[PDB]
Amino acid sequence: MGVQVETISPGDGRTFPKRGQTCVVHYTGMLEDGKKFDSSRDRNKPFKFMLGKQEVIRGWEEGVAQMSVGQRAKLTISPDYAYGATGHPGIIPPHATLVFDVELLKLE
Repeated sequence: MGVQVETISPGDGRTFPKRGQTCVVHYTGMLEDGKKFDSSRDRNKPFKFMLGKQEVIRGWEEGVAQMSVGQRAKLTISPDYAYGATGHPGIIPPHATLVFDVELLKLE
């Protein structure tokens, strides 16, 4: 599987990220058992990335592109769209399905 997008709160339903735009998000990343491994909210600073530059995992590139500005959504990402067989030693185990809570604050 790739990435599944499940809404949490609606956005404007009209403005979706296009290639080359900078997405400003707050996010929380959890393992499939619910353990949080990363969160911009615990740092109290939104996370910015440019769509299409592969600065984020493939599940983020294709999942966040489906969100409208203002939307909060749950992204469930299989390992192929994620850290794969190798994972990230000590943070993300092998073959890990990840769950992200993502809020698209604005586009820059």
